[PDB]
Amino acid sequence: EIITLQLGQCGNQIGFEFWKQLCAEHGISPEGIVEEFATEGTDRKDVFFYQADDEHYIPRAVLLDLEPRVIHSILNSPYAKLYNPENIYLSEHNNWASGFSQGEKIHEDIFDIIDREADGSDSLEGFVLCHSIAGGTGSGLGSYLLERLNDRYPKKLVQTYSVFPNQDEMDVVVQPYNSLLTLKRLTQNADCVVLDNTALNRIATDSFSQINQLVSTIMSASTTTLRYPGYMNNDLIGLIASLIFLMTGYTPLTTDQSVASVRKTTVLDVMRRLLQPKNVMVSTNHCYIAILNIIQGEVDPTQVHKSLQRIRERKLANFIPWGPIQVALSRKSPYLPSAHRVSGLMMANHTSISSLFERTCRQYDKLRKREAFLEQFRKEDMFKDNFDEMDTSREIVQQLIDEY
Amino acid sequence: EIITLQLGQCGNQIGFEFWKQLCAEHGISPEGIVEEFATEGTDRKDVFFYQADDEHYIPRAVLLDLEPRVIHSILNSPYAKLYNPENIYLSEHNNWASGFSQGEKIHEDIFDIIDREADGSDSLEGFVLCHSIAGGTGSGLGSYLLERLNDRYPKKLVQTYSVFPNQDEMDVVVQPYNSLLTLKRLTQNADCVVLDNTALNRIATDSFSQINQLVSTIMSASTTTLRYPGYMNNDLIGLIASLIFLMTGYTPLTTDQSVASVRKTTVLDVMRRLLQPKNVMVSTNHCYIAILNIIQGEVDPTQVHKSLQRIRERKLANFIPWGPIQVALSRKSPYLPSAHRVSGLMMANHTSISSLFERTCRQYDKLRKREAFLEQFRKEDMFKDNFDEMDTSREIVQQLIDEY
Amino acid sequence: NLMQTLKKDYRLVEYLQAMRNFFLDTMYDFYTSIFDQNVSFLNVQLQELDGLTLSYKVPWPVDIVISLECQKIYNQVFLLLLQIKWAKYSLDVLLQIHRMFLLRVKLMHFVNSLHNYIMTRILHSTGLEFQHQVEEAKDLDQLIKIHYRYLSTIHDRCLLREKVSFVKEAIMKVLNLALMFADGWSIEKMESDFKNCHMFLVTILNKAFPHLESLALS
Repeated sequence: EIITLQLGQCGNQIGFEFWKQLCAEHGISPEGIVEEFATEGTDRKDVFFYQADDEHYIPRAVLLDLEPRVIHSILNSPYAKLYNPENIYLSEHNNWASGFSQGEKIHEDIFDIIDREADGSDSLEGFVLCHSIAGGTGSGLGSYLLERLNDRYPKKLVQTYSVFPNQDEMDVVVQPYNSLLTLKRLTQNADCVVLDNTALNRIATDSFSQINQLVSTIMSASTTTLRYPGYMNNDLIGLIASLIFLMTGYTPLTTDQSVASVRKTTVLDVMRRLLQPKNVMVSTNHCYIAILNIIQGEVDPTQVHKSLQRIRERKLANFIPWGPIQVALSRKSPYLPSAHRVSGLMMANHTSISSLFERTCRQYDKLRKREAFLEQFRKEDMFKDNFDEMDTSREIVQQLIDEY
Repeated sequence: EIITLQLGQCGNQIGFEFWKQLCAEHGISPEGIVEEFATEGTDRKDVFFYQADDEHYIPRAVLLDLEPRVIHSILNSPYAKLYNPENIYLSEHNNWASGFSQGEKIHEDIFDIIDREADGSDSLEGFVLCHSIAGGTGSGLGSYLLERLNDRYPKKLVQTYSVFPNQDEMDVVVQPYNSLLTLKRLTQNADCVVLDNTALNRIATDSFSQINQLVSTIMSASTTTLRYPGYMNNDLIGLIASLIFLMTGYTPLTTDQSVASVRKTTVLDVMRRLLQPKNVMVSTNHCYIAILNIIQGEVDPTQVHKSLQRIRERKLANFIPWGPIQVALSRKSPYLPSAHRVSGLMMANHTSISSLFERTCRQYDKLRKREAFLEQFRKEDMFKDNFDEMDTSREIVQQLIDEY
Repeated sequence: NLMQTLKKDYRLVEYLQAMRNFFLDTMYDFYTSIFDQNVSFLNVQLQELDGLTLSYKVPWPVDIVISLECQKIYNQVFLLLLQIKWAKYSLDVLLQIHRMFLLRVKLMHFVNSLHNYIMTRILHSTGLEFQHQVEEAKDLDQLIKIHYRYLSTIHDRCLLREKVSFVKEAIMKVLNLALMFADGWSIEKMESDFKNCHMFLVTILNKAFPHLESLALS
């Protein structure tokens, strides 16, 4: 089992479309009813859903937000009735310090909800977090929740889908501070999926609805095998151990109109495609640390071995000199059309990601020398006296970059 | 297996009608479907096509062009859906230097496409190139691709169907430069089929649609035996070794209206007809270097031996004094009507082809003495400083003529 | 006629499919409880270092197929499989200071690669072929042979019958590194052993009979 903590407008939407994808996959009706064709289903549902006496299924989700508008719109959707009104929380009434201050203020009810959800699962495995690191809501609230959660639950995993601000595009003027602080908290508490609007929209090209549909696709494909038990990799901890910051790529990212080219898609061509920098959805002979490829559809392990052999000989990849990939196979949901003969998802750890922080650090250093937009931060208690928090966070990020 | 690289308007069309001929021969539907009568076919299809999970077959073709109009028209044809939209490439936005500069600029995506296509074949044998040497697009782009391909793939054949500019007709005012440079690159990198509009249209007489239909006929008849496995000559390398610049001729170049004269066509009369300069589709006791005759239809090797004996005695041909032909037999496709009892195609290497370059050299020398139309070339980086490239190319062509 | 009335009506084939399913999901929760003993404690857990003999109940119409000496072989592969799930999960549940992590990936890989070999390449290759074979059963006897030609071959590919003290013990002794390193949570004296036994493993398996090369890459 698992819980999802989605914050800010970004996280709220991310959750909306993630649950849309999930209910589509598992044959869950918008109202929580189960379709007749899926009555005898074999798919495991406990992982993301828990059924109710009324036979309906409820997501293990909690909605958090500093503002009402987004969730109010969500509850006007056809999927509104599905969620649990008890879990959803809205502030009665764009800065990280303010977000963390509110988090300190509203500890009690949030952790009440979290405890209630936790006690309903026998074998909870970890946590899932969806949020954006730039905006005031996501950054600060996620920081506070991560801190108090790692404190509260020292034996549960914490996984996040953190969305990083666009850089080529000059959105949050105060983004460097929030990003740097959120990164501090991620290193200091997060167990383990980086995301950026820049490269994501780049691949989308070459509305937020479609972008986050792709993101939800990534999340669902990541959790597929856990959802669909097989032989190997039957747990999230198995995933994490096989890799341990990450980046992702998915081959069949094709529009509903781009099915006309039914290209004979082997496993070799897919696994190859997952390697190119173009497909890496995120934007010094930098090299890899780990690679995992989850493959959906018919697959012959002989083909997998041949592809691995050929790629190894062709040396299209580079590895650490000081240490000695993985190809897991799953089964598609029996419901969604198998427009793709075989499909592939890749999650990897690669040193080049360091550059991200070097940019943000460069951004942050490009402001701290002139004290820009610190007036609001001084208002909050945390930065009321000084900003030693900022210095510690910057040095922590520098240490991480040095370690990479 | 094999790949086709067609450039410029000439190459784009050439490819269109070549694939039209191929799909006609192999019973491939315009949409890529296979006809019912051809379900149990014995013809080998991997050579030029690869099938898809949807049962449709996709050509191993890539479309390149500096301009959109031609390919846009192609995609409005009934054959549009057949091609692979992924492989097709169009420049988002008439000189060789500009073409090579763009080739330097768009290396990455082109070679991405080429690698993707290559990795889908187990036993790729060589490359096929179709282009015109006069126009800016074909000349420069083919030059760049040949250079970077011979660099990238040092163990694959490179075959071209190069179209030469008309000379009796005064089309590209700057043709001498492009032709000379393309010839430099062909000698310096090309493994192995000269083509000219002048003699081609001469034989056609005595629109581009019909001319290139004839050209595609030549190409298909050249590749027949490879397409249709037999006993001998079961590989392109076998072809090349048996000969090694070339010229071609085809006997049954008859209109759809000229079938009324069903002339009793032996093998002897055909193979004889392939020898005359009239049938050589291209325009010092110059002599031959090599001759190959591929014969389609019923054939008795006794007849072949008798024809060879008689022609040898009649000494209608001349050979090199310093060195010691070949007649291969194939089978017609079981589908197209056998309006011809027996048909013949000839590919030969003959010293007289030297004259071509002597003309172009004479053309080029007729301009370099007065610096005509060099203003545009100086614009590009390659000819920004000097034109030593031109001098080296001219001397290389002179060396080739001396060698002949 | 006999095979016809044996698909249902004392469905011997249906019972056989369940057999190789309740071991070789469900059995994930079962073993995880054993990680954190008593002989009755396990039963309620099941109904929910090398022991745990497992058995089953077979009706007379299928007793002749799944014999008594057939239970032990099915039990043999189950015991060894768990030790792999053990080491794989023990090094997975957790999450010169950081130098230990380099000993993790250098090891969490190796046990993971082996597990990918036994289950997928063997316990699923012959399994996919076996089902395609039993569905064409046309005899009382040959159904035993096609079945007996499934264990005595899966006990050979999974190296457990012979060459144990020559090859199998190597994988066994390095499995003790998965136990020792798990508890501690001397460090330099581990890689001197690890780089030796792992090289001892490849420099011994290098004799490759031919199917061993599918893992010999690492």
